[PDB]
Amino acid sequence: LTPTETAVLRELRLHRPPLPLDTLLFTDPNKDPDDVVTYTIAKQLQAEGFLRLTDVVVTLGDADMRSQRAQLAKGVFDRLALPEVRVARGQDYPMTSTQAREHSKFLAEGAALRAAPDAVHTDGVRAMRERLATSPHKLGMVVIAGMTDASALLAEAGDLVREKLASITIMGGIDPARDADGLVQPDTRAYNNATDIHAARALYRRAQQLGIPLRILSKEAAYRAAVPPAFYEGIARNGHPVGEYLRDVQKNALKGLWEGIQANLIPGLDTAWFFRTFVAGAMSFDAIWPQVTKLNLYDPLTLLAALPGAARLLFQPTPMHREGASPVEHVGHAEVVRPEKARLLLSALAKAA
Amino acid sequence: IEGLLLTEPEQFEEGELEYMYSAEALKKTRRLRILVKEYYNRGFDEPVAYLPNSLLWLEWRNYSSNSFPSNFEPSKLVYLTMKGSSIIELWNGAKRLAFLTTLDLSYCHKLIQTPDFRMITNLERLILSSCDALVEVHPSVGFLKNLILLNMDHCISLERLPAIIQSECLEVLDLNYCFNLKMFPEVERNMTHLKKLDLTSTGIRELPASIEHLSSLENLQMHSCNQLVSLPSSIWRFRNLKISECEKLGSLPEIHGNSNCTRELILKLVSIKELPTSIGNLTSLNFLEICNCKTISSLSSSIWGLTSLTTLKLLDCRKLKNLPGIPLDLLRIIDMSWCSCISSLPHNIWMLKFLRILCISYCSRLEYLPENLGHLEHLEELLADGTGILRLPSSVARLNKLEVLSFRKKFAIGPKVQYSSSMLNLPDDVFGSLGSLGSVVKLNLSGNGFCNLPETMNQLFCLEYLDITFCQRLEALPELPPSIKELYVDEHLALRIMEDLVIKCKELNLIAVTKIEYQNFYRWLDSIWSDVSELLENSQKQQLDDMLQLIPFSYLSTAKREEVLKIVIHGTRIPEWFRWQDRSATTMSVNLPEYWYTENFLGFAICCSCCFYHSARSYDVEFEGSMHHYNYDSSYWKEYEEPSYDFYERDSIEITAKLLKKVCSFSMNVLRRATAVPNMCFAFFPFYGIFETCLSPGDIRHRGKQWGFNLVYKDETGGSVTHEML
Ligand SMILES: [Ca+2]
Repeated sequence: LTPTETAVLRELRLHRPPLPLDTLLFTDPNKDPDDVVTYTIAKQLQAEGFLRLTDVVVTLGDADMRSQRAQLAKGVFDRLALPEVRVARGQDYPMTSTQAREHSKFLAEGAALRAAPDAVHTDGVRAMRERLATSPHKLGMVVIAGMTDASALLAEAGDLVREKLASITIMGGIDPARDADGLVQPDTRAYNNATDIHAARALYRRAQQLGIPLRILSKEAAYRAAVPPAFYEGIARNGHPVGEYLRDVQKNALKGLWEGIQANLIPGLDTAWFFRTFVAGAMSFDAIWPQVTKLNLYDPLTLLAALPGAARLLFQPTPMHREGASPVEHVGHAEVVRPEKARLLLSALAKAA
Repeated sequence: IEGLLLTEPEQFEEGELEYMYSAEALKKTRRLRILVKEYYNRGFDEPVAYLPNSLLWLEWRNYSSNSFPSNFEPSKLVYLTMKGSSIIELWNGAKRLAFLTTLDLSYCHKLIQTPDFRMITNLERLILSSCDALVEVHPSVGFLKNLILLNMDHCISLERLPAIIQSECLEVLDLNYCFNLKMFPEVERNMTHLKKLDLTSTGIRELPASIEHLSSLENLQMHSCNQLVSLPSSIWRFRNLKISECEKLGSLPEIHGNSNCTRELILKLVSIKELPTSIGNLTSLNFLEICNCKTISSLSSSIWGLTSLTTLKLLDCRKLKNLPGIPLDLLRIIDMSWCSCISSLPHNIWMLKFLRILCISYCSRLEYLPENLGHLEHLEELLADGTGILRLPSSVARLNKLEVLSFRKKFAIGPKVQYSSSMLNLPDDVFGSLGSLGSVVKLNLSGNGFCNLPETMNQLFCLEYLDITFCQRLEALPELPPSIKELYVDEHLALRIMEDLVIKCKELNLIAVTKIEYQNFYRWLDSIWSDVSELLENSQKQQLDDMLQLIPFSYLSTAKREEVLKIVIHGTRIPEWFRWQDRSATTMSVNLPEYWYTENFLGFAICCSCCFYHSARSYDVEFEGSMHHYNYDSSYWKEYEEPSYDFYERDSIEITAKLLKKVCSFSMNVLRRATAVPNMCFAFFPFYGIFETCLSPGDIRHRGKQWGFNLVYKDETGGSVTHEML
């Protein structure tokens, strides 16, 4: 609605690509208000011809947990005017007791969003294999979740998967130490890398050995491109059920944090820290909420970096590959040169849809 | 035809490729041995329904519907490979294959059951990979007398193997990432011929008692086995054992005295309460490492009878209490790190000698260290990183073989560092324990509140590495040894020391200057990029300029040293004494003028802007990023332990200057609270071309953004270079 967001949106219009790009997506929805933002901006981009979502994959749960996650994702897509994307369940991966306890997370607000319990598909990456084999052009792969199914897809038919893929975009981390053979290994601290370390190592090694370009996004890109809270109110002002859902979940998470930080329950954090990275005694939250300006969006920046059309507009990838190796580059906090236009794109292509 | 190799399909474009393998075409064959389909199907396939009964060598990819033709009885085969899917029920059963040897099925994603093996023998390679729905292996497979390579990889649904393995010469047995198994099969005979036994990420319950045979492997590595709870005593017949990441073990097998050979013991991420208290019977150990066990409260009894152990490593023993005490002569390595609960060390160690490696790292609750240390004249490395030891033990001057001495204290970062009650007003004047020493190479002191220094430092020799890090309340350094290559000093007195000692000291390579204010300004992680308080740089920007102005320049004489002059200081901007500044492009390229030798040209002075990171920065950013959402629960925080991290790190960068090849490396200290700070780094290399300086092919974290460059000259260091570029 603001003139500058319309101007940057028409600039992006003028910077359109000639052919839409079909992307394969792996997500773990209903854990944070981020993946729903990614879905919304992907839909809005598809309506503009930039991209075209084909299939999605759910992860981070047990059989029933992942079934429910896929059901909710299908419901969100159906109510987002996207009745084409196929929802597919993942495959089982090893879990520890602590890991199982923390991966059984399921917020109650998403219970109503689940669609009819028959449209879900519980096969896996079997459908994606056929489309990848018979696709007349090249596809890109975006990973913002666990790497299990992604590792499974690239472990078979190396020639096929290297001849019909463009690049891989992942939100994760890079271990500072080089591999024994000079390759680049994922670190153990990143959440996506820590979901399944073996699958992450296999993905990185296979991608670097198969010649597929690799796109890696750190966690500080959102720090450089934080969003004001008026974005949530703007999207939810019109009574959209999805926007209401994200507003509710963000409010719930923020007030849970604000109550937890009181009475020093969480070690290493105090009231001073909250006012540092979220603002610039202990009152009610209803007065704390207006004075926040630095909320974070992590995975949408990965989707933005995946598309080469908008990659050059605001990012600046830094090469890190050895002279003899597959092209791999990392985008961090220093590579984002125009955070203002980044926030403008998030607000624009999330508000319109 | 006798041979058919189907090439790529993008060469005919009429359908001849489907015709060749069509049923009506193979009638004319009447003789065929090899049939390979090395091309993956593009979008289309034609089911095959003949399969002539004469093949010997067959490779198929993306096979048609489930079953083979019911009339396929080749009665002779050698090699079968399938990379396809939906091939369930290969045969109806009881198929007589006489000569068949090699069977490979890869990524068959729905194979529900293998065929029967009642007749077929001589099967040398059996490979099954990525079989997602497979819950049975037809235990008749274990009755083959000649099996060489059994591969079972990424078997998601695998449940049971054959109960008995009768093979006498098995070389490769791989069970990878199954994580759903129930029991390892029990073997009967001895496999003298065996090369690889892979058992990775398997949900086994416990090994059987027949593992002694597999003692022909002499190694046993277990990783991420998250289901087993007990192990047999037969595992003690292995030379190397490495057990890691077992969330629930609870116990270790009792030692039965059957095995007397074992030297490698590595234990990580395991719940072991105590050792079996009978470790002495092994009497062959050389290396024992216990790393980060949450419940290791009691270690063992009479562990000191292992017949002269060599390497003892105890890391992150958060609950391991006071050691039993020595009642050994080949002990080199003793490492204890981050042992919080330990309160004291046994005294009788001062009987023990020939040690040479003693490390006490980050043990906060240890104060009264052993004091006598009589006849301990063999130590070489002594590390003391934790608090508690306020005063060094007396009679420490008796030993004269120490070479590495580390002494670090932990403080609180703020506007001004405050010592612990000013070291309890310790008598700093009488500190002479380190002065009485001799032949010390590395000497590190940090966080110690001493005002005076020993006056006998001239007697001490070969002190190559000297660190005094955050040591305030100090007025001056009395006298320095003439052989200090690396010096780390605080900014409070830094300008005087370099211009006072570089001219005198012949070998002074690297000087690092540390300031607490620049350290504590970046206490928060966001401060590196979000914004910067301008005046702070003006606090130290002229500091670098005056320091550069006060430098003795006599490096143009004969080469006394093979090294160059290296200075590391805080800051993030050019000190403006450089006449050639480059904002960006993370690279340098200067087209210097020519005919420099009108006056003698001392050398090129180069400056770089970088920033060093603590080794644990990823944890903090990930933690606070997760905090941005905070989907945690109250019960989660009741038992959350912060992962122990070293409070001091040494971070280094490498640069190369090309025009002769010269490459040199930088280094400085980084604190735990302040993960990353920006630093100015100056290098001077004494001596048609284009000056170039790239950082390195690697250096993932380190880029550098600002550069400077001048030409210095003779005539009392005029520096009046005829260079006009920017
Ligand atoms: Ca996510």
